[PDB]
Amino acid sequence: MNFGSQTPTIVVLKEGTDASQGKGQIISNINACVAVQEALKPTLGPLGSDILIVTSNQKTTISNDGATILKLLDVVHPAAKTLVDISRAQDAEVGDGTTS
Amino acid sequence: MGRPFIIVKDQGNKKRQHGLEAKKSHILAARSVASIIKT
Amino acid sequence: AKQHENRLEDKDLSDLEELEDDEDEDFLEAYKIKRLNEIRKLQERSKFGEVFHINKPEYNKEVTLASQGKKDDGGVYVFVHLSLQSKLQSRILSHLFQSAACKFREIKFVEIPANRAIENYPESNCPTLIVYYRGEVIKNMITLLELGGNNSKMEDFEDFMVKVGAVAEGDNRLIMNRDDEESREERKLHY
Amino acid sequence: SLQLLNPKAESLRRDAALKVNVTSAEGLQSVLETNLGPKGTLKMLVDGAGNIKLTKDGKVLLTEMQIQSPTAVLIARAAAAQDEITGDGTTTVVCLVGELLRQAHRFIQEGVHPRIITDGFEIARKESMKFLDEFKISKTNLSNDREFLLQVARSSLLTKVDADLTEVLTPIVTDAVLSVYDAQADNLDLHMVEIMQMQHLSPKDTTFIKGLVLDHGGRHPDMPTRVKNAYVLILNVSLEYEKTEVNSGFFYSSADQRDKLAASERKFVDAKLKKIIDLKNEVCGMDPDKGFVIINQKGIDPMSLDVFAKHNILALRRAKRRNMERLQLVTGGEAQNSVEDLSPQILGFSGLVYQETIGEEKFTYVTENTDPKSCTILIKGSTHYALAQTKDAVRDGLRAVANVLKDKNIIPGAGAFYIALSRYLRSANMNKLGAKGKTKTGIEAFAEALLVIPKTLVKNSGFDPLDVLAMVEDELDDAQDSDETRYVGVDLNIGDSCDPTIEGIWDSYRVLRNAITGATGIASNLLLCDELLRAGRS
Amino acid sequence: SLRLPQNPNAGLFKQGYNSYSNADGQIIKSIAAIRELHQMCLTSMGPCGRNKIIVNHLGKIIITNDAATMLRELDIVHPAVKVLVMATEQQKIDMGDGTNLVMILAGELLNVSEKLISMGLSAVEIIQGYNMARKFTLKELDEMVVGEITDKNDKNELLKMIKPVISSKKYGSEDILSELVSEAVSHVLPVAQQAGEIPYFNVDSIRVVKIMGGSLSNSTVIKGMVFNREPEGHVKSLSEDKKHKVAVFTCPLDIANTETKGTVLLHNAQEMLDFSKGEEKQIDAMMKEIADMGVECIVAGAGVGELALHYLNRYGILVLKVPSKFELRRLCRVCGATPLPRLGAPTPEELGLVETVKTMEIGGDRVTVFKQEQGEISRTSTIILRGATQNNLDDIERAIDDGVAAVKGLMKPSGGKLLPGAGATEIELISRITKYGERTPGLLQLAIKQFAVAFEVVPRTLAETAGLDVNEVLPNLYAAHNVTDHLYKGVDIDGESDEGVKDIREENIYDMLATKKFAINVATEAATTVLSIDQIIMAKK
Amino acid sequence: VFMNASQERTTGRQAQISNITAAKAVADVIRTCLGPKAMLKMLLDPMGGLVLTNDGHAILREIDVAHPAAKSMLELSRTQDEEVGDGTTTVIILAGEILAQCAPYLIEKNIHPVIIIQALKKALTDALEVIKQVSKPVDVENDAAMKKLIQASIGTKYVIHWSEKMCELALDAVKTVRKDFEIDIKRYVRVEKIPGGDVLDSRVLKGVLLNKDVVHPKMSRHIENPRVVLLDCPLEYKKGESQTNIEIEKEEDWNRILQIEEEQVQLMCEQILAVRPTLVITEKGVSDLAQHYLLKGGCSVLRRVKKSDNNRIARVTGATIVNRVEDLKESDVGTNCGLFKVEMIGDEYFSFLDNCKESGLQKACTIMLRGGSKDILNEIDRNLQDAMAVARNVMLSPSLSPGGGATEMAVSVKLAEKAKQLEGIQQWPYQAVADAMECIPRTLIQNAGGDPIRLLSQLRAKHAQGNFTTGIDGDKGKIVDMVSYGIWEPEVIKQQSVKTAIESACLLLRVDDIVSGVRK
Ligand SMILES: Nc1ncnc2c1ncn2[C@@H]1O[C@H](COP(=O)(O)OP(=O)(O)O)[C@@H](O)[C@H]1O
Ligand SMILES: Nc1ncnc2c1ncn2[C@@H]1O[C@H](COP(=O)(O)OP(=O)(O)O)[C@@H](O)[C@H]1O
Ligand SMILES: Nc1ncnc2c1ncn2[C@@H]1O[C@H](COP(=O)(O)OP(=O)(O)O)[C@@H](O)[C@H]1O
Ligand SMILES: Nc1ncnc2c1ncn2[C@@H]1O[C@H](COP(=O)(O)OP(=O)(O)O)[C@@H](O)[C@H]1O
Ligand SMILES: [Mg+2]
Ligand SMILES: [Mg+2]
Ligand SMILES: [Mg+2]
Ligand SMILES: [Mg+2]
Repeated sequence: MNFGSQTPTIVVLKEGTDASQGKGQIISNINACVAVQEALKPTLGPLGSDILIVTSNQKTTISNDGATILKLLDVVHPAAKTLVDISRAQDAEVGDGTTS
Repeated sequence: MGRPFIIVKDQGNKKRQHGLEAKKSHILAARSVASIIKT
Repeated sequence: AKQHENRLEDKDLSDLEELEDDEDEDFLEAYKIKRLNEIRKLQERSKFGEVFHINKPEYNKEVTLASQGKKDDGGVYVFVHLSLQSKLQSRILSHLFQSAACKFREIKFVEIPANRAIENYPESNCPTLIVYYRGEVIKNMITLLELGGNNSKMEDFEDFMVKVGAVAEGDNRLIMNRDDEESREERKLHY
Repeated sequence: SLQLLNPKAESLRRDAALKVNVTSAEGLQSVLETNLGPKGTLKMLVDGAGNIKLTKDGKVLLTEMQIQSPTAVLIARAAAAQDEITGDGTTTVVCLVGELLRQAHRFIQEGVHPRIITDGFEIARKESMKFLDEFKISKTNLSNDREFLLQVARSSLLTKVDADLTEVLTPIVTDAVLSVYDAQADNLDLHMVEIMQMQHLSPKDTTFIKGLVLDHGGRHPDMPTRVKNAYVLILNVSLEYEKTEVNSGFFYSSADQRDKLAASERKFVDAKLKKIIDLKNEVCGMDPDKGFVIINQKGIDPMSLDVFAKHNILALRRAKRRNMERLQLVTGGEAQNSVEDLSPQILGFSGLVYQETIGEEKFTYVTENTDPKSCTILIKGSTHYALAQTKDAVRDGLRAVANVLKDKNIIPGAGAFYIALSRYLRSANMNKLGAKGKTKTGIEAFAEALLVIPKTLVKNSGFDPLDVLAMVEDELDDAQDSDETRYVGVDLNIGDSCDPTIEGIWDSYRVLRNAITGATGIASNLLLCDELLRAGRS
Repeated sequence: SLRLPQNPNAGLFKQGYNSYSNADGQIIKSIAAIRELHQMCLTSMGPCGRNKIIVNHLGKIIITNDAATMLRELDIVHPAVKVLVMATEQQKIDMGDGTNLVMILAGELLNVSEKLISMGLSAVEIIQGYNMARKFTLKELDEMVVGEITDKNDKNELLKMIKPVISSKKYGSEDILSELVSEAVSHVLPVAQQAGEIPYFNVDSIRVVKIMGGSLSNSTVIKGMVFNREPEGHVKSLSEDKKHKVAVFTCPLDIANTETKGTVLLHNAQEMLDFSKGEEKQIDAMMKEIADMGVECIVAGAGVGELALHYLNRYGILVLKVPSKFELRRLCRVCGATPLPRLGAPTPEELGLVETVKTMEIGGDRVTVFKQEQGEISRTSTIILRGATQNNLDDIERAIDDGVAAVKGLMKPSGGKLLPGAGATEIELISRITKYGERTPGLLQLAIKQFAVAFEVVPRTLAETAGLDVNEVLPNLYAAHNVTDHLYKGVDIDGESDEGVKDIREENIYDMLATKKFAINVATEAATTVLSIDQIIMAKK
Repeated sequence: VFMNASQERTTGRQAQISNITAAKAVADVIRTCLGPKAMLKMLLDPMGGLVLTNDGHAILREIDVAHPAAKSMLELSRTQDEEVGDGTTTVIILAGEILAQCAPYLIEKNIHPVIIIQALKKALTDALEVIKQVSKPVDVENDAAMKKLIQASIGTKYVIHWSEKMCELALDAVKTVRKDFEIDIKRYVRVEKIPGGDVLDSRVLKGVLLNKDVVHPKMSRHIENPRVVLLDCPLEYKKGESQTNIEIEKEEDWNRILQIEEEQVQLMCEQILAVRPTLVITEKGVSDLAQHYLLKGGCSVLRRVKKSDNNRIARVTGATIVNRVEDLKESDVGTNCGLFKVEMIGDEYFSFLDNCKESGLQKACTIMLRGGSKDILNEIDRNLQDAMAVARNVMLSPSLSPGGGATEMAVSVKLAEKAKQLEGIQQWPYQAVADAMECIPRTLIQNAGGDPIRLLSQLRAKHAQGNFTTGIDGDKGKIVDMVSYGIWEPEVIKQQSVKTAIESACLLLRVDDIVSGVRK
């Protein structure tokens, strides 16, 4: 009746699709934003420090505001892209307070 | 949390520096460029 | 495949008699004659059995030349000991030679003082263990930190003899293979 | 259910497990189908070593060719286990389980349960056991009919070898079996009858020797070759050197004391040789006419062989365990181990002892006994496979004829047993039986499966198997009304029925009994199994 | 006894084909495997539901707590799940509401039917059971209606319609987004004393223009549309003309060239001198006629040439490209003009009216605003969304698409009557079906009871997302229905929800009749297919 | 990186979902291996053998599952086999259902895995009460009822056709091992096999059965009254615990050393002949020189006998384990031996030792099996362990519970009735215990081919009104009371099934996460 020797079970999601349940993922998403937050922590204020970024194409780009710093760093994580979207939205609407 | 932890692409080639020791290499790197053209 | 070989390979002449009732006579007695001949060869090769305390002139006489043996390449391993009464490891290694001599009668165990061994030898390098075979030095061993040092045991010394090719791995005289009778008694009960 | 548990596994269930047991059964049946019968094909088996061994026995085919299927290994143990104790009926077990599975599988496809089908085989098997009591015939052994034993011997030998080997090897078995029967009526096959290999002129030159033949002879030239009257002596003591339990050095001090202690090696041996010389002094009369021979189970030192050679005593060393258990039966003497207590009563008797050698090997012949209680069958052969073919033929022939003397009954063969059970199971009233429900086809399945065996004999001859049973069926229809009890057969020479009573075709009793019992158990267990799987640590 | 015989039907279908039939255990393998994705739509259910981030293979990230948008991007290898996938898409394209109930009710019927198959009830009888239970469910929902609406014009009446739909997706924003959608529908519908005979409505009437930046409260309604485009030529007057006639041309403003390719042929130099002025006078004859009637705005779909743009700059005529063809006709609906691929001349009947056109930046980018006051509009509106992230504005668009899709679900049929929501009518159906199972003796009674148990997830899923105990508020809610007042009992979601009773009319939570009927039918048909199959045949990759 | 973990942590609800699915998968393998119409199972081990059986324990021994939750379910069969010896498949099939029914709640109604445990102990306490009430006592000395009690388990096996012989075979064997409280043990039950022969002539015979023959040919093959004497040391010359190392100086020493080797074996043989035994059974090997002078007195010498059989010979013949031969007396010599005889079988020789049959030490015996092949012997041998296991429970406990699922169905009805009066939070897991107890009759109806919908509905209607002994006939598939059906099982197997199944669920329900690949 069967076509062959054995029949391996189907994975519901595609092979290699990452997924997780519980409170661990939302903590990882929050910790991902805090990891991006720590880069812009000492930049805030008049006595703050600039950030030097060098992308894969080897073009130097120094900046103080968080609008173009986040544009240079191509963000993979969706939760960390939330800070990048509001920074460009704040840069597009007002133009101040992108780090705060 | 899993073993992969990625936020930006190509984390292996990108490496940060910080603290007083990070700024120390910058001024000392200028001495190598300055010392060549000092003579 | 190994189940057929374990009947003959993993049983000595004393253990081969256990299969007299189960296995065939011609199959068993054919191998017992083979193992009996091997036992007779070891008896003829047992020309030793106690520590050979030699003098420096005899050092050639009993060591290098002896290691040639019959020269049928009948080589003989000659373990030399550069003894020194002051050092702690030397008296430990001397005790191992006396114990190993009573068991391995085919291997020649040689001892000599280190002061009479090499011209002005460093005392810190003592004790020294040399292994000759067919006139060639197989192993120039240094002090026994490799073999545990002060905590050296008889089991560690017998393991070293297997590495240099002096004793076979599956020899029934080695303590690693010579399981106690109480060990085999428990295995048969729980089988 | 098994894939999420085990990451790697194989599972067949509810249709493939049934197809596997039937397909593997039909596959293994086709191998041994052609070998069954007298006109069957031979089968050689050559491994990677290159040796050759030729025989028609299904046990040799199964226990030499490695098999991977899980069904066939149970048929291999079943065919082997039935033959290992009985010595006959190997392929019959494979054909029954090979046919009963396919004959029941057609009804499993119809939708009948396997449980009630196997219930029909068991209650049908009990009917065959009741039928064996009425079908067998009593035979009294007091008559000592040698012609009856000759016909039984030709039943198995004609199947394995041709008529040229059967006619010359048949009376070799009959003369060996004629001495088995005695007043005690205790059968003894392994100790009494033996087989020995010997590369010689041809297989046709096999002869019968009433005494025990040995595969060794006299080492020294001066020792006598032929002896007219040789009184044997059994001694299990080892007359070479002994190493003596931890005993060590003969610490010698002077040079004269060295050889003085080396001479003590002879004193232990000479202490035992002197007892033989003291025994020879009692039987010293007629020394040129008579003789003396010593047979040892362990080795003899070559230094002591010269002692026997000077007194013209024949020496034989390193005998088997079985030969020491046979010298008392042949020569009539008694066995001895120690050299302390000797007597002339334990010495045997022999009328002729001679040796013949070929190449490097040498054989010792003993025969012309007064009242030999045992004997041997020295088989001659050309090649190694010729000995192996004669090994299986003599091994299966002695066991088949020996079972006739165990019981007081014998079963006629040539399909009479299977054809008789066919009419019995198909004509018996079912109300007498306790089976009801869907047991209608189970009686017909097992009854019809027995018919395939006697036509497999016809399939090797090339005739039409269905047409040569037409007159067989018509004969039994009139035989019941004619008031004449006769049993039909299947003669493959002309393609017509025959009578095994006058032709001499017979079969043992426990062969067909154990065959159906072993086959019904294996075939029933394979039908009830509905799932196959492999799992374990490796 | 080492290697198997390898299933001697291996001569049949290739190794890539996998059979997973029954008896072997297909039903047990399937109903279970899909429990993982059943919890996905269950957790994303209700006003307190959790949105799910789905990153496709291209990298376009989306975050939506629906079911149709999620399962479209999920590459699912399991075939039995895919029956539930496109069955949910049917709800999206047709009604645009209820994707979630479908993924939940269809999966729960398979989950709750574990008891029927495990006990040993026939699969054919289960299909007949749910079909007869489906018919009783459709007939019984008509009697529990108390929201028979006949006006369907005013804005306050839509508060019982749009706000329950918007309250599900992003519950925090109710009054603001409902004002945008309700004010959009009022601009879409025409001003008339009695508009009947099934007036036409389509989802393409209300469009969504996403602008980056700005709080959600600062949004506003625009009667026209807003394009991210750069005007050319001049600045507008913005109050001087008071009204502007807008011509929309399909073909570009240029000299009429043929489809077959040609070139310039000149036999002598006399034509060379006049060729420079001939092209200028050719367009001038066609361009001067357009300016006589006062067409203050021209829209050409294809690329406009520089020669045509130069003549229009001096007269002060607005130009616009609008390359896409779908959005070109929506601008015609605003002004009330027809497309004209012919140049011809402007006629008064075919030309529309537009009040004013003004240009500014809303989120930093310059855009063109077609807002008009006191003008006549017909089936056109837009909602300018202001938000902090593009990822959040994508969900607001689909929430508005589901909101206006419900308006299509109301006005297209003769009646889109309301029902009590918030876990009110679902528990009523459990009592109706429980009484219906005892009326018909037979072996199918077990299927009727288990069909009612599948409706239990609707109340408790709101309680599970609310952080409440299911074993307290759910059995307490049954005591409230003992006995109008008993029909308006529902599930409360608040810190004071220990009592478990909240009146529906205080906040006016309601659901549609046609949406639940189509959801129950597609859910039953989805469960009918999964329970009817026995063999599933795969293939390589 | 961090420690060897965090590959893919299955946490939350999905971890327990895999365990319920994994625990259910173990029962699905042997779902058809229950009832009288149960199917057999051939498992392929990787060494090269084969195991043909339907017992759930023997099936789960050979299988190997790479999952930690399913392995705890695997070990429950060893709990049942090494406690009673019957009902191993009943243990595995019931637990699966208990874990499965409790699952709905764990997955959906969110009852925490501890409240289910508290509900099950009260169900366990009530389960023993109703199982104690439903069971009726039975007389232990009634051989007519004992034969029907023993063949209850044989009916679910292949040898139901030979049940008339197996009950007589098992009853005689159990009474032999039974000691006059009434403690018995199967270590002396010899499982020696003989390939081939018919099952009808197979019979138990009082005594032992060796695989070896006599050494010397002149030994008596037929003795009327054997007198057995057990020896532990070998008859060879003992080298001793220390090296001898004899320094030989004179020529008259080496022949003396070889002569005392002959005199020491004479000294140990002559003192054995003080009592004049007929059969001398030595544990270790024997020498060729010593057997002759034991034959001069009339003894019989055998090869080396493993002491597992000598301990059986000590209880049969009444002899004692003796090593020191100098302390050999006449009191410790075995006696009252029935008969000695050696049969000829082509496999190996076989020496028979029969007993005179006429308190003291418990007597041993050897059960002869004459099957069709090797697998038939191993199949029948496990049936005797399953059949003889039933005979121990009736002696240790005179209670007798009804079979055919009537006992477990009685647990289902009382737990279902009492669940209504148990109002509270424990009501939902307490009511789910009855849902699994009604499955062990459901499996019988599925294997019989009937419809379990109307049969179980007819069962519950007649169980409250008709009687407490109602059950399903596995062969016919109709409702037949166990009193008229005449098949009964012990109550001890029902206790271990309910206890082991519920106690297994309490362990597995507490599992939160699964982390694989930590260390060895
Ligand atoms: N003269 C000032 N005195 C006190 N605080 C200041 C002054 N100038 C800037 N700040 C503070 O510094 C913070 C960071 O400003 P800055 O980083 O320069 O702007 P942005 O973050 O927009 O780039 C602001 O929140 C502001 O309150
Ligand atoms: N010459 C013959 N004529 C008729 N029948 C024969 C003859 N030789 C053998 N047979 C039949 O062949 C069958 C198989 O014989 P045998 O080879 O002894 O057993 P198996 O084939 O099982 O090894 C027997 O039943 C016997 O009746
Ligand atoms: N404030 C509230 N109080 C009570 N119930 C609410 C409230 N807001 C939303 N709900 C309920 O949440 C449910 C969400 O349903 P939803 O899945 O969005 O509907 P559909 O499946 O038709 O899209 C609605 O049925 C509604 O009754
Ligand atoms: N003839 C029968 N009819 C109905 N049920 C039976 C019958 N025999 C055994 N059973 C049921 O099968 C279960 C297991 O019995 P058995 O097969 O002897 O044990 P095991 O499961 O260890 O093989 C028992 O609980 C009993 O209720
Ligand atoms: Mg700033
Ligand atoms: Mg034959
Ligand atoms: Mg909605
Ligand atoms: Mg049982």
